[PDB]
Amino acid sequence: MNLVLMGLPGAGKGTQGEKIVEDYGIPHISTGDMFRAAMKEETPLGLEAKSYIDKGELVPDEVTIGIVKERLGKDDCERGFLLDGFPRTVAQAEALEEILEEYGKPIDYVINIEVRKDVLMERLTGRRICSVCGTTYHLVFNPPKTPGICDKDGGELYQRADDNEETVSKRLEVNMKQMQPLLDFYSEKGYLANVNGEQDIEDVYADVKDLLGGLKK
Ligand SMILES: Nc1ncnc2c1ncn2[C@@H]1O[C@H](COP(=O)(O)OP(=O)(O)OP(=O)(O)OP(=O)(O)OP(=O)(O)OC[C@H]2O[C@@H](n3cnc4c(N)ncnc43)[C@H](O)[C@@H]2O)[C@@H](O)[C@H]1O
Ligand SMILES: [Ca+2]
Ligand SMILES: [Ca+2]
Ligand SMILES: [Ca+2]
Ligand SMILES: [Mg+2]
Ligand SMILES: [Zn+2]
Repeated sequence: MNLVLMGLPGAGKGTQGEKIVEDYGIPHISTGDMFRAAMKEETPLGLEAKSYIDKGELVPDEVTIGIVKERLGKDDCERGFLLDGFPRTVAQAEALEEILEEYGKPIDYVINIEVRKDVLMERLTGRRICSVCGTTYHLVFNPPKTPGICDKDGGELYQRADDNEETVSKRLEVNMKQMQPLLDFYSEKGYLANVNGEQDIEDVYADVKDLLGGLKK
C-alpha cells in the first residue's frame, strides 16, 4: 500500500494519516514532521529548512527530495508507506516517480483531501499540538478532554509557530499556487483520488477506508 496524502495547509493530512497508519500498518512519512524534528535536534538539515518554514515558504525542492529519497530507502517502507505533504510541487512529484521506479515501490494512489481555502485559517489558528507526541487537536472541532493537555500522555498543548495568522496566509498562498500543477500531474497518471475533507473527521476517514480496503493484502 504505497500512498501519498496531499491537501492544502490545515486540510487534515495528519489527522487522517494517524488513523491510516494505525489501521493499515504503514509508516507515516510527513516532510513537515521531519523538518520539525530536525529543527528540534538543531541539525544542519533543520537550520537550512527553518529559514523557509518560519516564513511559510516551501523548503527548496532539492533538499526536500533528498530527505524523502533516504527515508523511503528504509526497511519499514517495503510493504507500503504513507507520504504526507510530499510531493508538494510538480518537480517533487517527477523526482518521486523516478525514486520509486528505482526502489520498486510505485504509488498506488494519491489521496487529495479537498478543503476550501476559506475554511483553513480557522482550522490552523484553533489548532493545538501535543508537545510530547505531536498529535493535533482543535479548540472547537476536535478538543482535548482536559483543556490545554493531551489525552494520551498529559503533555502541554502548544501552537505551532507557523500557525499565526500572517504565516498561515503566506502558507495558503504559497501552497495554492503549487497545487494545481501537482493535481494535473497525478490526474494525468490516473492516481488521484479526491476525498471531501469538509466532513466530520470520521466521515472523511470512512471515505478514505472505502478506497484503502481495495488495496490491503
Ligand atoms: N514537500 C515539501 N516541500 C517543501 N516544503 C515543505 C514540504 N513539506 C513541508 N514543507 C515545509 O514544512 C512546513 C510545514 O509542512 P506541514 O507540517 O506538512 O504543514 P502543512 O501542509 O501546512 O499542513 P499542517 O500540518 O499544517 O496541516 P494538516 O493538513 O496535517 O492538518 P491537521 O491534520 O493538523 O488538521 C488541521 C487542524 O484542523 C483540525 N481538523 C482536522 N480534520 C478536520 C475536520 N474534518 N474538520 C474540522 N477540523 C479538522 C485538526 O484538529 C487541526 O487542528 C511547510 O509550510 C514548508 O515550509
Ligand atoms: Ca535501505
Ligand atoms: Ca457520519
Ligand atoms: Ca459523506
Ligand atoms: Mg501535518
Ligand atoms: Zn500527546
